[PDB]
Amino acid sequence: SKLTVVGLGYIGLPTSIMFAKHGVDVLGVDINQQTIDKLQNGQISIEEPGLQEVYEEVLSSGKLKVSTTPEASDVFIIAVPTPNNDDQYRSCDISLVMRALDSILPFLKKGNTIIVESTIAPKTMDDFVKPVIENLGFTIGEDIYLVHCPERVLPGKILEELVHNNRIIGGVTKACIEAGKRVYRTFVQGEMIETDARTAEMSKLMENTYRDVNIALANELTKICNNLNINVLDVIEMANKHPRVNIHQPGPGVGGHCLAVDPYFIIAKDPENAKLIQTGREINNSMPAYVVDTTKQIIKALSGNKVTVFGLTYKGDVDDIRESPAFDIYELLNQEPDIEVCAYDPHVELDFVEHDMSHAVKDASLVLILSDHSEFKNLSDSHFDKMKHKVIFDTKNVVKSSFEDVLYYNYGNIFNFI
Amino acid sequence: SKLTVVGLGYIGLPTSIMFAKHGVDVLGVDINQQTIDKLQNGQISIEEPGLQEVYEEVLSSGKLKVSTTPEASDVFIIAVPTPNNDDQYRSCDISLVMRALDSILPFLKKGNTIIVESTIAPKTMDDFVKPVIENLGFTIGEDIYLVHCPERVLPGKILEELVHNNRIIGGVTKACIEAGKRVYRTFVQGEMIETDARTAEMSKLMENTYRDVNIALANELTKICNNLNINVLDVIEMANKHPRVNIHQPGPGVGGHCLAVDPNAKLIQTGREINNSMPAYVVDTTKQIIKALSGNKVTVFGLTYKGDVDDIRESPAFDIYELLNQEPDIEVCAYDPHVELDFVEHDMSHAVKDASLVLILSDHSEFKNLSDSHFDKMKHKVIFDTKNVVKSSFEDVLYYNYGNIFNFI
Ligand SMILES: NC(=O)c1ccc[n+]([C@@H]2O[C@H](COP(=O)([O-])OP(=O)(O)OC[C@H]3O[C@@H](n4cnc5c(N)ncnc54)[C@H](O)[C@@H]3O)[C@@H](O)[C@H]2O)c1
Ligand SMILES: NC(=O)c1ccc[n+]([C@@H]2O[C@H](COP(=O)([O-])OP(=O)(O)OC[C@H]3O[C@@H](n4cnc5c(N)ncnc54)[C@H](O)[C@@H]3O)[C@@H](O)[C@H]2O)c1
Ligand SMILES: O=C(O)c1cccc(C(=O)O)n1
Ligand SMILES: O=C(O)c1cccc(C(=O)O)n1
Ligand SMILES: O=C(O)c1cccc(C(=O)O)n1
Ligand SMILES: O=C(O)c1cccc(C(=O)O)n1
Ligand SMILES: O=C(O)c1cccc(C(=O)O)n1
Ligand SMILES: O=C(O)c1cccc(C(=O)O)n1
Ligand SMILES: [Eu+2]
Ligand SMILES: [Eu+2]
Repeated sequence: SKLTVVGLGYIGLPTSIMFAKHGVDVLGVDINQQTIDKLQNGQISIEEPGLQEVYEEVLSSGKLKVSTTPEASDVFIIAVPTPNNDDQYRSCDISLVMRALDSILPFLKKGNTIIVESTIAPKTMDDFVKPVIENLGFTIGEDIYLVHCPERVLPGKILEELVHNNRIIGGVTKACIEAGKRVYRTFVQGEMIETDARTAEMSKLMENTYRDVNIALANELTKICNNLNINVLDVIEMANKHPRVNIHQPGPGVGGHCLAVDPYFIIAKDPENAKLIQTGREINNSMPAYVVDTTKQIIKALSGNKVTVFGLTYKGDVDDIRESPAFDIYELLNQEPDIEVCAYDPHVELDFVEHDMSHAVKDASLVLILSDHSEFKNLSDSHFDKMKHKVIFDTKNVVKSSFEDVLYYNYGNIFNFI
Repeated sequence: SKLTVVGLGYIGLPTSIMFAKHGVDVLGVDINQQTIDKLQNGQISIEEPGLQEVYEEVLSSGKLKVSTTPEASDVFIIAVPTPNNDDQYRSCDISLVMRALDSILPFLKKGNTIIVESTIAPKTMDDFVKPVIENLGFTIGEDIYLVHCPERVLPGKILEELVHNNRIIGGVTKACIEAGKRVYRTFVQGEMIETDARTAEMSKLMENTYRDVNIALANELTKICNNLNINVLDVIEMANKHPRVNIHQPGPGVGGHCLAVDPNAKLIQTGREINNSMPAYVVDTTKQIIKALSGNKVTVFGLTYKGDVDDIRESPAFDIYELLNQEPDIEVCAYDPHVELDFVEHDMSHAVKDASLVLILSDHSEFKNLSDSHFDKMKHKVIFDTKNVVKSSFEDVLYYNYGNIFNFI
């Protein structure tokens, strides 16, 4: 009957709004007072079209109340962030999840369900959540239910995505699985995949890992192809004609998300068993410097120091500068003497970011494309008129419009310039 | 028209037979006299089902002649081996390809086509083959045509695949591509992908690389999952529900093949190192199963890399068998219906008679539907399936795979 959502960001706030929309009494919990003040003043703390309207209905119905403190509840959902650890492997930091678990503990009653929606390293539910709960007068699958249901939201379609997506319900016990289904049954029309907590954890991280290792492969191949005057993009397209070959696209590096590596067991106790993952991460981490070295060479062959960075985010059409290879390049270029850097991103609202394109491209020798923003797809020679040299090095292969005055380069043909 | 095929193995001999079957005058060239004597006596030097029959027709028609020496021809196809160098990568050795090229050079005439079917590192056609030919006065795309046409056939289906498989025609010039198409149009019904030589070389290296790195990922994940008491197979099936996630299947290793790089490539190297470590990982797991049980006898099921194929070359399954054979305190016995050898035991029942563990290393069709009746002679009815091939559910036999071996310990 009552649900507490701990963490009111991109995951937690729409989720709280969703259960409250279906008649559940929801208490939204966040440690950020600025967030709580915004919410208590009737405004959503996140940027999502149409959500403000839904929030207004739900706030007025008295179904969604907010606080900096948890309170007694039937269901608790942890949707706090899992920052990236300062380590090679890029392990998920479970510290905010454990801090959030400790806020919930004094309010725990028999029959309660704890759902962890945040990204967690494999064996977190079993080896970290379970011992803490069992330390209190509790038995998992009997007194309380422990579910890991990984939450992943599609921006622009968050609420629809929350209803129609297939969902993984990872219970510690078979009883926990049933408790998880009970919770989501409220609005989830999508399929509910039943499994244990460790399988749910491992699976989501394996998705991230397949993607990282494959991007590392593409990036490593780009370096090889550039050395041999081979077009990497044409060869990936060629090789992918094999039904079981799916080579990924290269880029300026990898950001956001964390991998299938627990900080302890497979780093501190058996690291040679995560050798491929480590190598993949090393290759992806080296791409900002590879882009910078390529930039330095373009700027050497041309008159000028001005490089205009286009995009400071990892994903396109997102305002997230957090753990961004595009920002890493900008900062390296800024640090670098003999290079005058100017960032352009329509999605990024920072002070230092140039808001106008024409002003940003003004007297620049090179336009550096580091994000695949929709705006960058349809760019004509008209946009680059103010440049000292009309040259583009696109690390994302986003520009789909052909030019004449402007010299356009990919990872596929950058070797032609040098 | 006349064609010379240099190197008469699994690639060259069927290719020789194929062009001659279509009316081309073919000279098969091989440096091995034993091979030439076998061929000249009327017998194929290679093991492939109905090939002997097609060889007999073609030899009698006078369309396929063999020799240890090349002779003047319109087309030359190099199908010699590219052995593994030593080398931390076990990179492709281009030496036999270059030697084959050197043996053809004195016979070269204006208008000739040189096709390299052998595995070659990117830029071989452009930086190694082209300079040698141009040194003779020949102009590529004008008086000599240079093509890389990587050949890849499935044993048992060799002649069928030569016709029906799609083909990459990698010409040094656009004229070279046209010359390559005229050669293969003789019998190729499959699609002919037109591209330049460097794209054909790189594309072949990228296919094997995507495959190896991904198998390495699956195998590395299996080691991680086993350490955390997580089922790897269930997790791959779970994760692969994502439309852009295609995690491969783990196994006992990969059928060894040279890396077509010129002797950073750090990821590629690591991937091959992980796959090479799988035979020892399987052996270490086997040693632990045999420790917990009474007995020394382990029955290997499958000695081939590919299921339902005579794939014993650089086979990980075969490598495990020999490691188990070498290992004292372990009595190994191999069972494979597809492989005929001096050590391949009496048809199943006698191979299991007092064994404490059945180790499945190949995904043969026969291994899918398997009753308890088959293992009725074993000292301990236990199965460790490194391929996840057994689909027939059974009682009294303890079935283990990569996903649950941590349960036995
Ligand atoms: N956004 C996604 O679709 C996405 C995708 C995959 C995984 N995830 C997982 O979910 C996590 C959170 O995602 P998000 O985008 O909503 O992050 P977010 O930063 O937008 O929101 C997190 C919120 O939780 C609050 N918070 C932090 N610690 C707290 C605590 N101890 N108690 C109560 N509130 C606390 C923060 O103040 C912030 O408002 C991610 O870090 C990841 O683990 C998110
Ligand atoms: N078998 C395949 O489908 C496969 C797959 C991918 C690539 N390849 C490439 O093709 C190569 C050959 O494959 P294979 O399986 O036919 O090898 P193979 O060993 O079966 O046949 C090679 C034959 O060439 C002969 N030979 C060696 N050097 C020669 C020379 N200098 N002049 C004339 N003849 C010579 C050898 O005596 C041998 O008979 C491989 O090493 C690899 O480069 C083969
Ligand atoms: O299935 C996906 O890849 C996915 C799903 C939701 C959000 C995102 C994302 O934000 O990248 N990605
Ligand atoms: O969590 C994700 O969004 C994810 C994981 C692997 C691949 C992809 C993808 O291709 O979008 N996305
Ligand atoms: O459409 C998507 O789901 C998407 C697109 C780009 C990146 C990702 C990702 O990283 O998950 N996901
Ligand atoms: O497309 C493939 O994977 C393939 C094609 C032909 C032969 C072989 C083989 O012999 O392994 N593999
Ligand atoms: O050479 C091959 O047989 C090959 C190369 C890449 C992928 C695959 C495959 O998925 O079978 N096979
Ligand atoms: O049927 C095939 O092509 C096949 C089967 C198993 C392995 C491979 C491979 O490694 O290419 N290819
Ligand atoms: Eu995605
Ligand atoms: Eu294959």
